[PDB]
Amino acid sequence: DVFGPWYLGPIAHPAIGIRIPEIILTGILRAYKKRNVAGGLMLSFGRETAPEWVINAPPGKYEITRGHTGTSIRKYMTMAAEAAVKEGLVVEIEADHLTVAPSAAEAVKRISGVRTEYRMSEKELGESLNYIKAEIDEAVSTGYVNFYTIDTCFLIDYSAEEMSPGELESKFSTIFGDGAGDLLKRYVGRQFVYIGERGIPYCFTFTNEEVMRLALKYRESLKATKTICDYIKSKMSKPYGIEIAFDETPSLTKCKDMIFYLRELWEIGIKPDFIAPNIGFEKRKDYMGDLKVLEERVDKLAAIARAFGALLSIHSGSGSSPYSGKGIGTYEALLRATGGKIKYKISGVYIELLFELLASYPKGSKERGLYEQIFDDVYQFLKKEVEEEGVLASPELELQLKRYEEDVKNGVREERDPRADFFRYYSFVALNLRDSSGKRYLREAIVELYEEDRKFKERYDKEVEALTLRLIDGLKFENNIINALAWIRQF
Repeated sequence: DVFGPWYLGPIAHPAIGIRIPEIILTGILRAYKKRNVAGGLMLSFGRETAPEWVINAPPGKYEITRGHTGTSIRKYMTMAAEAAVKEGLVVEIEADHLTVAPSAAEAVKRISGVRTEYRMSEKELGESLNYIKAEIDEAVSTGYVNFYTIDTCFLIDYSAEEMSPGELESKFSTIFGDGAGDLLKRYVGRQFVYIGERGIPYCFTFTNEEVMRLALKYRESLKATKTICDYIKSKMSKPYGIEIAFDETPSLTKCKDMIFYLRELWEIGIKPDFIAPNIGFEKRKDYMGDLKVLEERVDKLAAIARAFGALLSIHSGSGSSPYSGKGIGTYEALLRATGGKIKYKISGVYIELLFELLASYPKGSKERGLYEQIFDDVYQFLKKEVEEEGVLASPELELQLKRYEEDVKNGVREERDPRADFFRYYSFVALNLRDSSGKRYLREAIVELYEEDRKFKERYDKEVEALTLRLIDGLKFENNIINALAWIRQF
């Protein structure tokens, strides 16, 4: 009998963030069990979660954004694994977004519409890598981690695209030396053909200049990915897979970039199970583009990933609301483009669901009181961050704050509207705000509400399950366990 944490391989499945595992696991696992789904359970290593020593640190040691959920790597992995064992379910315990970054605040700005063009020093790279190793050590020590997503997008060198031919050629020769001709031969003068679900074969060719630019653009990303992957390999006594996070970039992923990235990974001995392109999905929003162009682009990118034994992994999966999925027609286009062979990720939407549920209670009730406390404390914390130029401060946040103030002043929006932009984007700090004795008072009060109030527990579990079911049914993950079992059987 196969149950508990298993590495599932390159097979279609949902993978779901569990920011407060105490209150979210029941409804997710109900849905997984009901639709005979093998699903992932995760938190992002650069933002949502952190090692115990970060989580348990005194107030102010670490930026609010680092492990902002209050949930350690040991905690989510252990609770998820042991919950799955108890339900007799197969799950994948995933370490999402192992992120090279100078800070969690920067990694957050990156997905909240905030331009920073920060550039990392060599010391920062070193400490970022050592933080990632420490995160990995904690995951490994649980005995339950099956899968890792690597995010080195911060290291992409966009200057390579603009270098003059003279500079390009000179830099290329210098760094690649006697390997230069070999690297060019992998690509130049070859017709690459990838056939997508539609049956359309797509042709790609490469010039020398293109390969030179791609090579310089991605060299540091590739090296760090190698270093991270080697360390994971040194520590893991069970099988695992790798996902490449390629999605937190300023523009859409280009087909040639992905062909090149996957192939260069393969040359150094790395075969990801999944790759996560930027296809124009944005956090906290339904898909805002042409569905036909979306389908065309995903059909191409999936064809390419397929030839490297990988599936697409779709990040920023949640939409404008807990009930909106990712927009009408969006799932269908993805399904046609991938034939259902797809990984799909959601996480923050469950807390947005929580807060809006609390907000829908009447003033006078303790649930609504809790909501109002959350919203007020978040608002005042962010105000203070802008005034004191704290780590989350930016003109974008300042504007959103003003816009909520004037919206209320002009009776366009109601006070404490959970749909206010600043709140949708930054409500997450609620779970890491601390009281005078160093406790995450808001995260604790949420958990107490859930654990001691049966009516609230029941209603949240029902909403959590329902949300998970909308995803599962929308993306046809029902019975996906079959292919997972077919992967596991080969070992």
